[PDB]
Amino acid sequence: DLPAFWTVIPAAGVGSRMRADRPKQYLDLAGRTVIERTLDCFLEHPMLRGLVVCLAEDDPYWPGLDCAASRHVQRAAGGAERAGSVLNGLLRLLELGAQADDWVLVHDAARPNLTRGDLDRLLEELAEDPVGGLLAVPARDTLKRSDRDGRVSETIDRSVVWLAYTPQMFRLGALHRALADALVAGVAITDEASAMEWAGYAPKLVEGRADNLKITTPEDLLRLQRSFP
Amino acid sequence: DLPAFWTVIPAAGVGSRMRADRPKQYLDLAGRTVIERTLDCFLEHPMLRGLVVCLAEDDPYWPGLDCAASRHVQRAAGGAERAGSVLNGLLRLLELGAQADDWVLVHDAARPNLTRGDLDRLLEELAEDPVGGLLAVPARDTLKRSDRDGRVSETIDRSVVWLAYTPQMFRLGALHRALADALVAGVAITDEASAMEWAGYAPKLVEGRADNLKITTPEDLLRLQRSFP
Ligand SMILES: COC(=O)C[C@H]1c2cccnc2C(=O)N1C
Ligand SMILES: COC(=O)C[C@H]1c2cccnc2C(=O)N1C
Repeated sequence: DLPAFWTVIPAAGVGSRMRADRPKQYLDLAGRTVIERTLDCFLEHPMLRGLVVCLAEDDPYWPGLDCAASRHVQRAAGGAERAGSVLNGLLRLLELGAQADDWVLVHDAARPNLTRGDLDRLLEELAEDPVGGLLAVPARDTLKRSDRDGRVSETIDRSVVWLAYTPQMFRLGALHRALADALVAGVAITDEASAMEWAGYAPKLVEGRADNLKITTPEDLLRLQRSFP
Repeated sequence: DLPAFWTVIPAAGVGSRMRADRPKQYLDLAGRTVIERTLDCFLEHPMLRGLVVCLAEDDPYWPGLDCAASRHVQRAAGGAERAGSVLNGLLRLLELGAQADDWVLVHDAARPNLTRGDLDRLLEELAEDPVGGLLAVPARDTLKRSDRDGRVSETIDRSVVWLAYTPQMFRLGALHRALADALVAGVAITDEASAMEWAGYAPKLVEGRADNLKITTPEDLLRLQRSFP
């Protein structure tokens, strides 16, 4: 009994001009764009109520993709920052019949290697949580704290340190209020969990796979080019 | 005026039996083993006084490599843990004429992408430092601290968090005493910097390139397979 959920993929900030240095979400990953493979991670899930991609209105790459003509993929307008784009995605879900108590998953457009196991694991562990949570991976590299002169002040106990991944799973109404209030407050919002944390909540960490990586350099594609199929 | 230095490559812990799942230092990286490309990062440096690789006495892969028959590559016996193997490397340097005040660089055998720029940068910034230091990279992923129930207690300020890389550069005599004393003390030694930290010193962080990665999975090879030449 996995819970029903909506999905928001923030994918705005793309200029109106096509560039040789393409946005990472439109790079080729074994014959398909990154973002097309990212949507593949959700679109077939039986509990998906609907998916919204947040895009710049003048995105020049999106209208060429198959998913741009799919009724299973809704569209929302990008914001001034990622939080505002996520916010617009929430508003789009509200037009599509979403309820304040419905679960929403926000996921990076450049994380195309999300396995069904991780997705279902996140869904089952948080289904009856009062706030929600996020996929995350234990820190494996040795972590040093820097003093003001650039010298090691301490080696951080990485046994309690987790790298924050996506999807991040929260209730629609609460995430809507956290994001909206944190924006007007001037909070430096990174991910959705950072907004819930500012609003006073403690998101649950759900352990995922480390190879659910975000494509931040074209070099990161090379790690994934043998991961499909 | 870059300082003269010795190099220690800890590369022991290899069983006597060849295995299909080879040690990472013996995997192929564009036609050469990882460790052969790692040695390439130091062997031609004009200020290198000598290089010691720490190896299991019964290492079945090493005698097949070109560098196993190179007079420019010295050999030391592996220890019970990495620290002990590094320690044995220091003892080998002392037999080769090394002085207590000589700089020593310890580097991971599975970091074959160390560029000459990083190496020279480390050498010039620490040449007149009282203790030494290490290459390191700023943390770029969002970092969450976990409470005892697996919920986020805080988002760590990653502006002060650095991932510890190699080489790590310290004086021979001091590193010898730190490692020896920390072993008998029972300290959980990770890298050489962790031993200097326990001995009371604050290593200087020197910023390096992020793609000086350690090969921990065969997937990590894919990121580097286009990096040579
Ligand atoms: C430089 O591009 C980004 O940072 C992308 C980011 C962004 C910026 C501004 C508005 N919306 C967004 C959005 O959805 N993102 C995923
Ligand atoms: C599982 O292999 C390792 O952890 C490798 C490690 C090690 C272990 C035991 C003794 N010496 C060493 C050494 O030099 N290392 C680099």
